[PDB]
Amino acid sequence: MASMDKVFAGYAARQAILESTETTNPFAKGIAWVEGELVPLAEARIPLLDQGFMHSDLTYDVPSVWDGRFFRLDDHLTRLEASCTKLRLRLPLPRDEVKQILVEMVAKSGIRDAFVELIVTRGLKGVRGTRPEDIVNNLYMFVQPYVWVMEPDMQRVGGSAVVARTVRRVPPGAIDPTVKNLQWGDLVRGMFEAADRGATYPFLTDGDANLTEGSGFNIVLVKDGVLYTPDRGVLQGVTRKSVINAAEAFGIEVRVEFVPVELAYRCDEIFMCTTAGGIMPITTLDGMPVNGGQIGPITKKIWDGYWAMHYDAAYSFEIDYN
Amino acid sequence: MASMDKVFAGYAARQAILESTETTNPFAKGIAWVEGELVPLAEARIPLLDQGFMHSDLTYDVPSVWDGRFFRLDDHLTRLEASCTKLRLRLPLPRDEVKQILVEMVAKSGIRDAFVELIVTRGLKGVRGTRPEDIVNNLYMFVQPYVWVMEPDMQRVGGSAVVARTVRRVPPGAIDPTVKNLQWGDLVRGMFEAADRGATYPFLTDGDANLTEGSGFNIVLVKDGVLYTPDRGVLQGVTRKSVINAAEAFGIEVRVEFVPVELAYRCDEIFMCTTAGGIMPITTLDGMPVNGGQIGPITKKIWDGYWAMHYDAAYSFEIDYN
Ligand SMILES: Cc1ncc(COP(=O)(O)O)c(C=O)c1O
Ligand SMILES: Cc1ncc(COP(=O)(O)O)c(C=O)c1O
Repeated sequence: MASMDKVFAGYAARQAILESTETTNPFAKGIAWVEGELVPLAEARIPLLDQGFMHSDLTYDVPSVWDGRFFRLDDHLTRLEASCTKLRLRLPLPRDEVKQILVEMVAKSGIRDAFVELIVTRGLKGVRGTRPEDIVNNLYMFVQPYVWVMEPDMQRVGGSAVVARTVRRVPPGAIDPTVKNLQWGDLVRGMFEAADRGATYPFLTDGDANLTEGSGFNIVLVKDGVLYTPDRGVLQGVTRKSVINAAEAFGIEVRVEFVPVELAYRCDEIFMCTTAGGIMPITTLDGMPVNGGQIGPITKKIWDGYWAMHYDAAYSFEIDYN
Repeated sequence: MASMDKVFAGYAARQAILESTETTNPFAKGIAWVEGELVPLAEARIPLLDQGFMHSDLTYDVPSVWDGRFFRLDDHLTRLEASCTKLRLRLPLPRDEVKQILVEMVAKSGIRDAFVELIVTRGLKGVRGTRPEDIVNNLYMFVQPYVWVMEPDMQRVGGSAVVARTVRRVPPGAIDPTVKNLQWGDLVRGMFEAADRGATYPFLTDGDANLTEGSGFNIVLVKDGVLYTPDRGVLQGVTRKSVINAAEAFGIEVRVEFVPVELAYRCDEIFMCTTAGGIMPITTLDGMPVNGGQIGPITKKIWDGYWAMHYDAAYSFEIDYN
């Protein structure tokens, strides 16, 4: 309320000052690490033959900086190592070293509110016809201005979603959704359907009449004081994990379990959650209002708890910009 | 077969001559087209912010050159265009132009036995939060020495497969498999499974007890004089099409339909088919001989028919290397 005004006014203020440095500082529009080299993001180039491109044989993770403060970086670094493990990849540098390069990269950019991406690929030699010991994994890392999956102004009113019906989410026994990946075939078909049906956001089923996740976000339904989020079929979001921390402190029950589609049509409130946007209310579903079409009271306490946590020492730390 | 001798000895002869040119000709190991430029393949670099990298937002296709003759290039071009249409991409150049460039690229490398790849991506601006008319699709093309999914000498004995049980193929209502794509998370999982179980080649199910395809190839079963190949849930291969043309010429019935997993344990012969290898016999399945472990008579007739077609003007044209 006054909390949204404080978050978005501070952002816009910080953005004006970062825009001013675009003249003097060539990393102010983003910075990339490639084969040990720092370059502007618009000029970064990867080998054609990298298997991240050739066969999307990669995982990634995406921490964030708000107001000069890394949010939950170590959760994102732990998830990345665990993602690596499951695809028989290994992070090419020590994690302590990766964390320091990240802090360096944020600081030379001068970006106070940032999207940060780490990519670990199979490398220049592919799986099909190579002995596993000859395989050298490659790292890429980049910082860019914070990205909004829902713009701050649509967050005040709420977006429109559809439950997708031309597409369903890739099932875990084909590709494990707990391994962050860029195989977005289903998600792109869903974004197109959403647009075709006069909406923005797709909600994908598992094909078995339950909900999973959308094109870059988790889903959370609210119903008689209780939050419900799918357990299975979905990426275990660090924004979803924050939702859960905030709820446990406000004494609100969170249920991570199978969530049937039908529950989305008789819930009190709906919101989406991601690092690239935060807490993102849905007020219209399949062309119809969500329980009056207003942004719900619990959605709003979750919203405020989440941004408060960006200033809490347990979840964040201050970067030194020189 | 003197036919296998013919083909693999002609290959080896032309290879020895291509390898000689490697110190005079910097395109002899591969050539790539990037933003209008021709460059050695090992030096080809693509923008990191390409959505082909960022979210595998792409289709591709892979025609062949054998003994200086393009093999069914017009079929692969018509399929690339069908593929682009279904993803709402557009081939960034006319197809007549793309054809001349490819021919120039093969003639400059001096490669007679070539793997040729075309990749159409979404471009530098992602689908999410960009107006459709501002999206500018990118092309990458490259030529390299012929790739063998199964080596010549293993084609003389046959290879080992497993019906996969840790992974199943991405279903068509998540990603359309008629759309050639590089989202190989399921296929890579399969290559690991197969290897962990002392085999080379994975056969993926649909999760509904039918066969689909494997990590870079279609599957074809022979049973009492009849070929059986899956219709649904697979790429519609140009090799498979050739197999089919050769079967009808020889009076052999081909059934393109649902093929149950059971049929693979009670058939007379098995073979895989792809542009990168040709006709590839399987003689051990789940660690047991297939119908006695010998390469079978219809596999052999199909093998020869397929390489005959490379010198037939209905299916191929001679390049001028100049
Ligand atoms: C498919 C998908 N699901 C869920 C999420 C939520 O992830 P997190 O809360 O860790 O940012 C993302 C992140 O962008 C995503 O891409
Ligand atoms: C998954 C998959 N199926 C089938 C094929 C066979 O395609 P084609 O016969 O046109 O090469 C390929 C080609 O590499 C493939 O990747």
